[PDB]
Amino acid sequence: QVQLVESGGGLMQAGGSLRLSCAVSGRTFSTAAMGWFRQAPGKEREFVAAIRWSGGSAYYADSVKGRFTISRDKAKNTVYLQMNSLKYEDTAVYYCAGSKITRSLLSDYATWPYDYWGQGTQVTVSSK
Amino acid sequence: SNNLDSKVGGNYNYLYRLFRKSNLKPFERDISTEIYQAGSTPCNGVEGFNCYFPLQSYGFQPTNGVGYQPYRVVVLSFELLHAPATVCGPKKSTNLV
Repeated sequence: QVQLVESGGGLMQAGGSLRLSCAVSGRTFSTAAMGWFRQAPGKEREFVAAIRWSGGSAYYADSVKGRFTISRDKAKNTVYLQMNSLKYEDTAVYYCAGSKITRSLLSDYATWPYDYWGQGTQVTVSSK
Repeated sequence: SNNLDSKVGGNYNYLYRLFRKSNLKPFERDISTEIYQAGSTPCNGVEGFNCYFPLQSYGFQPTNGVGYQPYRVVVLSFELLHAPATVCGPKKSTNLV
């Protein structure tokens, strides 16, 4: 019923420019919020960026602040993550997600679970 | 309805429209989720400058002002149409003379 279709990313040099998409079909996230996660090998899935859909306020983790940017389109039903100023540590499998709960604090969306998950797309950052 | 519609931190589940192309007629209902083009460049479903989503979520907190706290409103519309009357009061009828 609800499908989150991801695209973009891949292998490139350090500091490269990417913009990951996650097409949303069959549902709107107006009152809830959408978020991004990445999962590196041997680690837990970690928060990156979550946004309120209706309001457009953004919330970022300290590992991505000033380097990653989240944006959304409501009619296209797509969320973006502008991936600028990459580092080596950013290599992971990136997961787009959307929540079913309207949390008063956009900060609660960094830990509260999301009931829709995407397929996952690899992003790899290379050397010289 | 502050007690029911207000939760710790505020409820945002209820939306209201901010922009529309024209004045609504009486008893006219629009529920489209189109991007509103407040400018000259057509949005074509693309948000940005002069392309906002027409709806805005309410902020309903228990500590909000009384004028900001949520209210439940019902509007009863009365009509005398081309038919026998159907909705009648609790009045007791009597025999005819």
